[PDB]
Order: sequence, then structure tokens, then C-alpha cells
Amino acid sequence: AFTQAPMLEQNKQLPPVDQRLPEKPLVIKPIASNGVYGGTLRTVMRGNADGNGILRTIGPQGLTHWTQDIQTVEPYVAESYTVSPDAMEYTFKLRKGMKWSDGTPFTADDIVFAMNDVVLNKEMFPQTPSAYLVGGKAPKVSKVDDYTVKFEFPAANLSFPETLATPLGQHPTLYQKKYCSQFHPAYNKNVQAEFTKANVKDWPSLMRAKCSDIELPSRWSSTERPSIDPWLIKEPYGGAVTRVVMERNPFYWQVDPTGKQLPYVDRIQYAVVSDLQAIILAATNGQYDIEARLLGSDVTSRPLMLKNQQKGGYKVFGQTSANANAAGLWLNQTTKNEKLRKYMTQHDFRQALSLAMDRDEINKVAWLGQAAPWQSGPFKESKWYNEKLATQYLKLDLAQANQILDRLGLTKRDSDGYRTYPDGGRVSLDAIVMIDRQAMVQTLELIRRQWQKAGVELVIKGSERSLFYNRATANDYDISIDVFPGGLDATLNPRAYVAVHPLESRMSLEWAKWYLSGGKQGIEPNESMKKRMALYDQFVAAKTQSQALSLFKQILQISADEFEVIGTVRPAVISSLHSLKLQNVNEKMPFGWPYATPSLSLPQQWYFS
Ligand SMILES: O=C(O)C1=C[C@H](O)[C@@H](O)[C@@H](O[C@@H]2[C@H](O)[C@@H](O)[C@@H](O[C@@H]3[C@H](O)[C@@H](O)[C@@H](O)O[C@@H]3C(=O)O)O[C@@H]2C(=O)O)O1
Repeated sequence: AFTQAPMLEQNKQLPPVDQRLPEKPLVIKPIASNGVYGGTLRTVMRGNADGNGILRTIGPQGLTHWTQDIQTVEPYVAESYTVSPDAMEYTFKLRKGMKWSDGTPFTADDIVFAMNDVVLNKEMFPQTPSAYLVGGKAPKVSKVDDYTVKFEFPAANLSFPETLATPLGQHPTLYQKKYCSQFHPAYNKNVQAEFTKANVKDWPSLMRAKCSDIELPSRWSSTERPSIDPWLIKEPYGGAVTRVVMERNPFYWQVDPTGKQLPYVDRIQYAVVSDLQAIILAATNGQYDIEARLLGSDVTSRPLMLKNQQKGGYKVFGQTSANANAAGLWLNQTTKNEKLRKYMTQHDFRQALSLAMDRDEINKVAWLGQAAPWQSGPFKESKWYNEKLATQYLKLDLAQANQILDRLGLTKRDSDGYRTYPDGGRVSLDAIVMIDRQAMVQTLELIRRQWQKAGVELVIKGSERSLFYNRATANDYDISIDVFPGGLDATLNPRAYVAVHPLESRMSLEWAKWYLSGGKQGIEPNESMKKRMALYDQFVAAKTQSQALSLFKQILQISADEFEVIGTVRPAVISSLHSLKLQNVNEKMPFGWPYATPSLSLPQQWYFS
């Protein structure tokens, strides 16, 4: 019936391929042509907390999957699903005979465990991941039969199929009950004895160490953790390693239109590189079969990238980024700097800071003129376009900026020429940045010089990714620089407009913590944010598309009125590459986190000619 990769003939112990596949495997139509088996996919990740590079290469294996044009989703791990007319009850039919990577059955037992015993367990997650919540309230997940599972939300949830296609929506398929139950007190009477083995002190830490989460490095650091991924870890991430190797999953659950069990490619090899510049040189020498993640936003190197295409044996292709802003200033409304906070919370202060910026210079210098000035709003083709949110305060007006700061009472000056607070102290903002992000650091250096003309001091504090996230969650920053999503993905990724993302809504993560705990932790936000949060809960629970359109447009307008985050430039074209020998890469796919790119292009059907 079906066939398998020749390298699998080398494992005597494997059942015949028809018995490893579901009775009805998901048939994957290829991007361009039917493929052939073999080869090793060479790509790259960074050394510091870059496990999402693996996830965005092999792809989240969720209940649904985006179409190539990201306009809709289709059943993926689920064979099919039905929705009740009121959008509250979702019933998923699973593929009979489907198996985990260890050969054991993948059934509704696994999805019910993942939801009820892990995701929805409040000791595991004191705040339930919001992907599964409606207005902060959880669904009831129940087994219908071995191959049918039901989600019952307490209100309409029109967007749940889209959520289930994003990386943060993939919990339902991430936890094998058999393996993970040994680390759960509800199942292992002796789970305590597992703590000393893993050097943890409680079972949630145990569960994270052994069974992982969406973005934890532990997801890729063991070989024994079962999954339904197209490739499995063989040489793990985590240690002081310079290379990660994944190998085809003999129990992968898909075929191509001729009946070949996928993936076509036998192995993936990630170079784990300590420094950016080395990635650039190896890429320009053709050492990577695909790179469409780390080098996409470095306009400085596309001349050499383009130049060495023929010598390196690769093709450069452009992608449209979903981000509204390539490098935006998240201003901390809950900055611990008491003197600064009195001005940070004033609209006109933030407006002055934006008017003192010269986005044409940033474009020219940091982006070789290939980006364009923008704040944080959706693009004009978006049904969510808001002119004010996109274009207010974009033109340099130093005189106007200085007049505002004068009017706010920052008219005293120190010996170096900077403005001071009325009661002493230089007007100074600390900006945290990831040191490996060259365009972002360069953006802050240009802004520092620009804001000096307004008598304001910007202080650059660079670190690797871990400490950068640690400082943010500690509320230890005045500014954080990173992308503003929303150009194309505003409802999937609304972090810049309302403080709902626990790690990335950095107008205040204490505000987000307040929202995500029902006001039990964190810092109560101001009236405009509490208003947007209430509207956001109404939007997620909207009964009709017209109500959802009205509600979310209200959120964007309030966000525009408030002007809480300051954009520099919307992204230039994303520069990606793949080997000329690598076939079936969708060179037209958009770029972005909610689609896990480049894995949106279905890497299980990439192949080498
Ligand atoms: O080289 C870069 O630094 C870079 C290239 C991308 O072209 C650019 O859009 C930007 O990627 C952002 C973000 O800076 C990067 O850290 C990563 O973040 C996502 C997600 O947004 C985060 O919330 C977290 O989940 O980690 C993710 C990850 O992939 O690690 O990717 C985004 C993006 O747009 O895809 O930086």
C-alpha cells in the first residue's frame, strides 16, 4: 500500500510501514513536485535560548494547520472537526491507528491528558495559557471515544481553529499521556522519587524538565520524550553543543500523493553558532540548505548574499513580514524609576520622544533605505487599518519635541546639556536590547544621538536573549526594543495594542500579569488599558464577525489615542535563502511567528534533487 524511506530498511525492529501509519494518513500535496527520499538538511540556530529555531524548522504539529496563503486553516493532526452553530463546542476526529514516535497509540486519551492534566492544571500553569481561554475562562475538554475529543467553551470562540494552527496553540498534541504521566502526581504515587533524578523540587518543575512546554529548551534536550514530529532529536540541544541532529520519525503520520511516508529528507543538522557574523559567512558560503529566520532582517548583508548566490549554490527569495514594525520602542508604563514614571505616563512626553526621532536616518543607515517609517498599526491592505495608529508623529519635529518637554517642566539643564527633572537627575531612559540583533542595536545608537538633540539620554543595555527576557519579566527596564506585530497578524498577535502577552506586551508586563490573573497579581492598569482589556475579552467571545470587527477596531483606536509604543520602521523585505538543490520551498509564503515560518511551507515535503 504505502512505502517508506530506504534508510528505514536498516532497522530490523520496525513493523511494516502500513502498520506504523494511520489507517488513513494525511496526504500532503507538494508545493511544486513529488519528491524523492534522502539527504541531510543543514541549517542554523544560535547558542542562547534559540530552541524556537527548531520549532520553526520542523513545524508545530497542531490539530489544524495554516494554508499556504494563511487566510484559513485545515484539519491537520485531526482528521476533521465539527463546530456547533454557536461556535462554543469543537469536536475533533482523530486519525485511527496514528502512533507516537515510540510506536504507541496516539488517541483522545493523549489530548484529554494534555488539556486537563497539564494545560488546565493550575499548579502546572497558575495562569492557563490564554490560547485556550475565552474572556479568561477555560473550556471543558472531554473524551468522546478513543478517537474523538470535545472542547466546550463557555462563550463563542470563532477564532479557535486559527489559534490551534499557531505555535502557542499546540499544547493539545504535545504530551504523550503514557510517558508524561510518570511525572504527574495524579498518576505516579511515587512522583517524589523523580525529583532528585531531575534536580528539581516540585512536580511542575519536573514536568517542565521532562515533558517541556512550547518554548522551553527542554523540548529539544532529550531523546526519550515522545512526539508526533516529522523528525526526532538524536543529538540534543541544551548542553555546550555546537550541533543538533534530528532524524526522521519512523511513525510519522503523513504520505505524499504516491503513498511515500514523509518526510522526504532523512535528517536535519543545526549548527549551533555562538555569534552572528559567523552565520552570515557560512550562509554566504552556501553551508546552509535553508536559512529563513535569523538573517532575514539584516539588510547590511544582502549585497553579499545576492552576490554569492551562484558561488554558494543557493537562491535568495524575499518574504513579506507580518510585523508592523521591525524595531519598536516598548515604553514601560510601570518603570520603577519614580521620577521618570511621572513623565513616561504622559501622552505628550511619549509624543515628544517620537517627534525627536529621525526615521529617515534610521531607514538610511540601519536599513540601507529599504524599510520605511511606520508606527505600530496594521498595514493599509488590512481590514484593521487605522491611519492614526500607523502614521501619527512620524516626521521629525525637534522644535516641537523641545517645546513639549519645556511645557512638561523639564527645563533645567545639567553641565553636559541634558534636561533634568525639576528636583534633580538627568532625564534618562534605559533600553534593553539583544546584543546579537545588529539592526536593533544600531537603531538605538542612532536614537541616542537624535534624542540628545532633545536633551534626553538613552542608555543602551545589551544582553543575550535569556537575560533580556529575565529583565523584562522583572519589570527592570524603561524601554525594550523588539518587533511590533500587527501589520498582517493583528488579531493573532495583538501584543502591541493591549497588554495581554505575558512576556511581550512590554508597555507593562505587570499590567499583563494583572490581566492574566484576573486582577489578582501584577499592577492594575490605567483606565484606557482596562477598557481595552474588557473590549478584548468581548472580542474573543464575539458572537458575530461584525461585532468582532467593531470591538477590535475600538481597541486599535484607543491604542492610537494613547500612543504607548513608538515604532521606527516597518520591515524591509525579508531576505531568505535555500539551496538550489532543495525543492518544494514555498518562496511566496509570508514571514511570521504565528505561522512558525519557515515551517509554514511543510518541511516534511522539502526534498533534494
Ligand atoms: O534576526 C532577527 O533578530 C529577527 C529576524 C526576523 O526577521 C525579525 O522579524 C525578528 O524576529 C522576531 C523576534 O525578534 C524574534 O526574537 C522571534 O520572536 C518570536 C516571537 O515573536 C517571540 O514572542 C518568541 O515567541 O520567540 C519567537 C521566536 O521565533 O524565537 O521571531 C520574531 C518574528 O518576527 O518571527 O528578529
